[PDB]
Amino acid sequence: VLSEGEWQLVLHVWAKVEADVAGHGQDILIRLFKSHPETLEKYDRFKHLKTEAEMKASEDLKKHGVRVLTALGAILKKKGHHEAELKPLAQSHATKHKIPIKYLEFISEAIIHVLHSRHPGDFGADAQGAMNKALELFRKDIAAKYKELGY
Ligand code: HEM
Repeated sequence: VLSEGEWQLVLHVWAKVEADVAGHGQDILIRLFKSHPETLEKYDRFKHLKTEAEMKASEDLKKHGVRVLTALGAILKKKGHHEAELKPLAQSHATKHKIPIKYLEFISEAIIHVLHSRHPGDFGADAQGAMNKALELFRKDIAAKYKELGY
């Protein structure tokens, strides 16, 4: 569980992401694709992009990153009480996009990577631990929803 204090560490650094949602989204997606090229291959809409220059030039990829971080921001602001936000996400990702649960672990690592790179002053050991726990709770609730939907 996170304490209220730990939720504040999470929402404090998230307010730094919210200063530049689009730029953070691009850095996280590019990090994910570089770390785990199987993830890009699974994105029919984006799999054409072959290089980092092409990825940073894609307005579609940029708008997608904004959707992702907007949805995740709304989830984190619920401080674990995200059942309602998770339902449509689990539904689309299990049954429509067919995203393997492991990919949610990979994007969590990519989020930690970018937060650390851009906000080290707001991402000390306690803030890193709090964000890891918040994303782990998210991933595990999605995993349980995946299984409930038969995926
Ligand atoms: C924090 C984790 C995630 C959040 C909050 C998130 C959120 C979203 C949202 C809000 C959309 C548009 C609405 C919808 O279809 O549900 C979406 C679409 C999609 N997402 Fe995720 N998502 C994440 C994890 C992933 C991962 C790990 C991948 C890697 C393949 C992924 C790829 C998919 C794809 C392929 C679409 C459709 C994009 C398109 O072609 O328009 N997402 N996501």
